[PDB]
Amino acid sequence: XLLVTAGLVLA
Amino acid sequence: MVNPTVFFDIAVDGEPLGRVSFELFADKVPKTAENFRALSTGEKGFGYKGSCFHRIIPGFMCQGGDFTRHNGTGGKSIYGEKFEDENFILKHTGPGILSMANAGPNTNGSQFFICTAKTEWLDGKHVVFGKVKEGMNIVEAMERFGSRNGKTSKKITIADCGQLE
Repeated sequence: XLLVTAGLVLA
Repeated sequence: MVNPTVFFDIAVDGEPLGRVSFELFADKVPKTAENFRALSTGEKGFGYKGSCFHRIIPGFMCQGGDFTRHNGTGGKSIYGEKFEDENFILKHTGPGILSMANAGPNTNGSQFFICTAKTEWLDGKHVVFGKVKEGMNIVEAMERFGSRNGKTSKKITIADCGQLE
C-alpha cells in the first residue's frame, strides 16, 4: 500500500 | 519567538538541483521540531548532510533521513535511538507537509517524509512537524526520479543543509 515505515516496508 | 526555518540543498547524481526551505512547527511539536533542526545543522556530530532520499513514490512522498544505513533500516534521533510520538495535532492535509517515518507507535528516529499529496490515512499515525516554505518546485523535480515501488533512478542527496532562522 502507501505507508512510510522504517525497516519493514509494507504493501 | 519564531519557528525555525531549515534548508536542504538537493543534488541529483552530484549535480546541484536546488534549495528547499522548511518551516518547523516548534510551537506545536517542540521536541520533534528540535530533533529535525539539530540533525539539519549537524551540531550533535551527526546528521542529514550527505544522506539520501532512498524512497520516492510519485504522487505520494519523498522519504529520507537514514544517515546510518541509507536504506530505511537506520538513523537515530538526538535523544537516543528513538522517541515518542509527541502529539498528532496536525494532519497530512496536502503537498509540502513534513512528517516523521516510523515503525509503529513511539518509534521516531531521524527518518521523515515530504508529502506531495494529501495523505489522510497517515493522520494519527505519523507526527506532522513542518512544511515546505520555499522550493516546492525542487520537491516536484525530485519526484521525477522516483517510482511506484520507491526506488529512485538517480541518487538524490542532501548536498548541504543548515538553519536559516
